[PDB]
Amino acid sequence: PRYLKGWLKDVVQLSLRRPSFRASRQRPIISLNERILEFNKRNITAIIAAYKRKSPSGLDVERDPIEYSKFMERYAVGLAIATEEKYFNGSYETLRKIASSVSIPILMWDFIVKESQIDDAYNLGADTVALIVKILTERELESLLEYARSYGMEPAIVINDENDLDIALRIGARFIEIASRDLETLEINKENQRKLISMIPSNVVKVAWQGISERNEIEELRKLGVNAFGIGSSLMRNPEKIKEFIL
Repeated sequence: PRYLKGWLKDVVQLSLRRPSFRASRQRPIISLNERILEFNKRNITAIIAAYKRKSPSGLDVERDPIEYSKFMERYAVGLAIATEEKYFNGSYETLRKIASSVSIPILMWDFIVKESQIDDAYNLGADTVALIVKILTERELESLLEYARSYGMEPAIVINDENDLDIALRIGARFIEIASRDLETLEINKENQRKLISMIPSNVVKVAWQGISERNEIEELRKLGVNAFGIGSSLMRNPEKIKEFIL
């Protein structure tokens, strides 16, 4: 990985050593970035709803996985299921049980730093993973991108500044998540986020991720070209908010 500080260094080291398994997957690959483009055409706001009980940023919610996920299946373009145990209280079991209950695309949210993690996601029933430009070396990032695609996934490439953007573009990203929160500090910067989103090339599906609590931020962002919105904390706290986000 790259030089990492603080809780990122910790979780990355955790992820390098986490156990992988031998398996066979069930449900076929249901493309998320493709489903985002269908929703765009159907003029349904595309929301990637995350299920995560905890988060470094302070989220703290106890909610049933299956009931949450069945409810969201009715509205969301896809689900982001946290599988990182220490900082998100997720697990491989949580992804597995959810991927079996629902028939929409599922993004495994974790710190993907080795190839056996992508085998895990595939075997667990995930349809894609996120790969983080700040965490991976450029040649790790290119390789894992290609490794995910070899399975039939299109990874979401997570960026934060124009430099993450040059790297993600250079190594052939087509599906990009612009984070509003710095992964290290967890400081939000929507002004820097909006700048990046305006910049993204026409040929790339883009996602505005983190810090959305209102339907009217979704609107102003839509005028920028935003294809989908990664929302978790607000939905974990009040899942009826999804009705707000999509109207």
